[PDB]
Amino acid sequence: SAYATQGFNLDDRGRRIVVDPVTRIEGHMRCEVNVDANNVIRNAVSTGTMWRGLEVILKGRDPRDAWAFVERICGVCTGCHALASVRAVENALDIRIPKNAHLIREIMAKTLQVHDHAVHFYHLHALDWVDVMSALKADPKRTSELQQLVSPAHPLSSAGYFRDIQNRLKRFVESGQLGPFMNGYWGSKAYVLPPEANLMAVTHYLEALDLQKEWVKIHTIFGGKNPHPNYLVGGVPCAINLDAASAPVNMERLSFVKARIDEIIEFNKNVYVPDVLAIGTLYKQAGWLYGGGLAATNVLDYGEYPNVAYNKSTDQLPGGAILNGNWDEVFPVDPRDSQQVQEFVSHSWYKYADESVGLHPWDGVTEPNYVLGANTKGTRTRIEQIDESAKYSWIKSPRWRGHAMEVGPLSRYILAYAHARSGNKYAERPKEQLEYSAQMINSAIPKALGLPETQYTLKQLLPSTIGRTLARALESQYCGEMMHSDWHDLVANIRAGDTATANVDKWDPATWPLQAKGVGTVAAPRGALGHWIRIKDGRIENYQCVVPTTWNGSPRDYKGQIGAFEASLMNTPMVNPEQPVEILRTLHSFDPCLACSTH
Amino acid sequence: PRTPVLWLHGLECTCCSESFIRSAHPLAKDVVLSMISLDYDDTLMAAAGHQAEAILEEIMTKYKGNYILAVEGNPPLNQDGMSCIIGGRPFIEQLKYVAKDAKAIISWGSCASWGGVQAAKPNPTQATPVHKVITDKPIIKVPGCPPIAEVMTGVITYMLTFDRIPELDRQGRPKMFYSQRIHDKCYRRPHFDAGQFVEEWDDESARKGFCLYKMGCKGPTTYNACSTTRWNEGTSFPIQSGHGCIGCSEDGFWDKGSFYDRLTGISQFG
Ligand code: NFU
Ligand code: SF4
Ligand code: F3S
Ligand SMILES: [Cl-]
Ligand SMILES: [Cl-]
Ligand SMILES: [Cl-]
Ligand SMILES: [Mg+2]
Repeated sequence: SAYATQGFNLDDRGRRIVVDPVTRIEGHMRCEVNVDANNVIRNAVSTGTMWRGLEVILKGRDPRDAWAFVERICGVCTGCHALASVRAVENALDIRIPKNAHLIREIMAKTLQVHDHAVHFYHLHALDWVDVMSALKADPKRTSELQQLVSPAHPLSSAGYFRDIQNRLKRFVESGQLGPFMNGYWGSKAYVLPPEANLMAVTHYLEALDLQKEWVKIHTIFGGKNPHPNYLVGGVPCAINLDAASAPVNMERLSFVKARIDEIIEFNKNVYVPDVLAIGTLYKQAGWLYGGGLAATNVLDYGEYPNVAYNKSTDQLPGGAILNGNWDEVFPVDPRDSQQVQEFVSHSWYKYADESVGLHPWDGVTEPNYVLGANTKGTRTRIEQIDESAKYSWIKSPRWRGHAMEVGPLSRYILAYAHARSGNKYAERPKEQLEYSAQMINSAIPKALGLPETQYTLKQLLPSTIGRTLARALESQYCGEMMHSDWHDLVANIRAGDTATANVDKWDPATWPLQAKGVGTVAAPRGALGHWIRIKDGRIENYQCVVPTTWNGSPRDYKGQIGAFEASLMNTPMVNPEQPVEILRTLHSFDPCLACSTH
Repeated sequence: PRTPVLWLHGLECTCCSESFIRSAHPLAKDVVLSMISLDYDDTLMAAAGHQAEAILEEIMTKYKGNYILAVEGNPPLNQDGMSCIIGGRPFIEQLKYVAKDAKAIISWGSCASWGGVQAAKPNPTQATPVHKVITDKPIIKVPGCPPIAEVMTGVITYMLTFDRIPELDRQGRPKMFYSQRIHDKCYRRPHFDAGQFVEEWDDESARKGFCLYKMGCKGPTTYNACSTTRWNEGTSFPIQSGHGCIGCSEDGFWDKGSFYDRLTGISQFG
């Protein structure tokens, strides 16, 4: 029925709306909401609709093989699970990897961040902000003028170029076979962009689709292939030789990588960040500041990208936890502490001995229990309306010291901003990006477009669907900049005479302690990722993953506290409750990865 | 008219959809806009919920027996099929519905083809490959985790140009892409033939690109185009970047022992 939690007044008496499948995500999700007399969402229900059981499958296998299994949790955030796995095994066995392996892993991680973020925004998210049919009405000359205002440095800006792109779209649509645009919500009043902005965005959608395949060639060089590049416990397999054409890594290969990094930097600076700033400005002007959810109070990240390896104080995206919207106090987060990260299954399709408690992942349990509540409409194999008072999702409910947290690029940027305000110098660049962005959104872009200047603070702008989308773009840019530096450090280290790529001292399990436990954490594209392993007599005894979309998409916990997705949808008006435009726009701002969330 | 493709997703990691968009020849953009009509695909489609599901019925009616069903991932038989739920119903019911009127069925990747990672022991969801569920339709398997991008678009291109499934081997794989073992043309073969092997990671042999057989390379028993076509516009492949093949295009590769355990009987592969 109705109850209050975390400042939200949940009420399920209104009209029930079902969105199944939620499309333009990775994997499978069902979303249900209730709307009031004025089409405002007053209840939201997040249902993960898939499970594979990787945690169960890993039992008894060799820890050195684990990375390849868990990599297949997700082909979108491809490699982040492999990284978490090798880190967890290295932690369990006290293995320190050499400098070149560290830098190569960081470059692969930051390449994934950029590819994942840019593809998400253009190919999954943009159609929630952009009306492709409106782009057909655009004047190519005014689109060229907009492009030159939005991003002066982007060379692809002529009226003729935009006309050609428009004409291809026109012919595609006029064929009667609309493909990915079929049955879309085009013409909804939820869309506010002018035709020229729509054409600009669709043009960049097509540019990004062609360019994204180039960026991943960095993974291919270091890891053999993309998706699913290879990793290694103890280092990297891509051995180095300069003097050499039959080594995985030589100077020509490194020069190739640098050429790709430079292309990435240009795309982020000239295409991606400016588009998000421009679209964000126009939706801000429309007053669409919904979707803040838990970002306004509680955010978490483990912290990542130490500029000195194994020295967490040097994290370039410094982490921790913020509670109650107090940005003056960042709490330290310890993934080894049994009282911090815990998972509940009270409203999930699993079972524990006692479901009134949350388990730390070293003590985690994954036993499936697909059962539906008494208030379900439909049957076990034909659900009409899911019963959120009972078990309603394949996603577990992770909490931090019992608190529900939002994770992701937005969480990392709020944390970075908080750290920077307390004197942390490693967070200077994200702070600079945020201040630059607020000035662009409030003053510069409005002035260029003849719109009124606004005075929103970062504390006001960031906790919103617009802010969540912005943070992703800024993070992409920051990651591109960081791996540019990593490349220089890698080459410098190799030229100084250190060619080491793997520590094999503890490769053989005859060298291992007879039991051990370890944890590996990663700032994955969607937020805080952790793998927790227990090893016994050379084998995996327990392996538990808590993944970013597990946090964000989580169902309610034992106390009935809602997770980030459900909180973000609350109190959002819908133009038409039968067209899920606003639901998709906000859910997509989290970049939901459902295969990840359930594993 | 461009041939409709209804691209379904079961239990999956989405690696096959991702690999598909890496294609350089042809570009995925050109495939979507000019070659096929990608009418259903949960990863890219504008419509959601009821609007998305309504597309299936429309296309199946208007193009009966003249659309391609592409399947990424697979259906689970445990949990009453509800370890993969679409539109409140088991995925298997969607798969069977769309398969009935398809001209051809493509099983993308190792999941759809053979079971994939979720089917590795003890297979908690009883994940089952497409050809064990759909037993009365022509199916082409395009295995690999994921398959090479140009192999995926190569299969589509052939099917669209000729309105035919290409010649298949006994396991249902296209001979034009899966006739060779990795080991047949692997550029490290001269080292294998001379008994020159990597024995520990980053040893002197590894820096010289010696054969990876003794580090567990499953290239000698794995059929794919990786050693010739290679990955991401011919940039590299697992072995060129220094890791042995783990056998990812082969049936049950997840349960063939540790990836780092060498194959026995080395003289078989000489
Ligand atoms: N980013 C990301 Fe994955 Ni497909 C999620 N959620 C995870 O680690
Ligand atoms: S065993 Fe592997 S690395 Fe060696 S020649 Fe064969 S395929 Fe190549
Ligand atoms: S692991 Fe797979 S990608 Fe090719 S080299 Fe082996 S078949
Ligand atoms: Cl986005
Ligand atoms: Cl039930
Ligand atoms: Cl398999
Ligand atoms: Mg888990």
